[PDB]
Amino acid sequence: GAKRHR
Amino acid sequence: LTPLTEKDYEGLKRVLRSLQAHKMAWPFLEPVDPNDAPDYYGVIKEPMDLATMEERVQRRYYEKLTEFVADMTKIFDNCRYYNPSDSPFYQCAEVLESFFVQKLKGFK
Repeated sequence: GAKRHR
Repeated sequence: LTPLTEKDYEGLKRVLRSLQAHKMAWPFLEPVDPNDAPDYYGVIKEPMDLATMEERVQRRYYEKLTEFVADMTKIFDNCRYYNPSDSPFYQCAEVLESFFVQKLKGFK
């Protein structure tokens, strides 16, 4: 689970 | 524990705005967008974000300070659970939780 970059 | 009064609610609003203004609050202003974290809502049992907290404060949802603190704590604990410890998101949760604990000590 890796969130999208800002 | 005593119920929140209208005066206590002015303090909740103050603390919420201080968090919303913090430079490290950017991941938490609005609910997590599933397009940024596609499995998020299957992994995180009780999502929370500062906009949801603001709606709850405006509607006088919280009866006791403990319930407000529990919701705030979900924001930070959910972010640290979902993200790796070297992520910018995990860092923001650590900084903003420390700022919230400093502000909360004000309530006594």
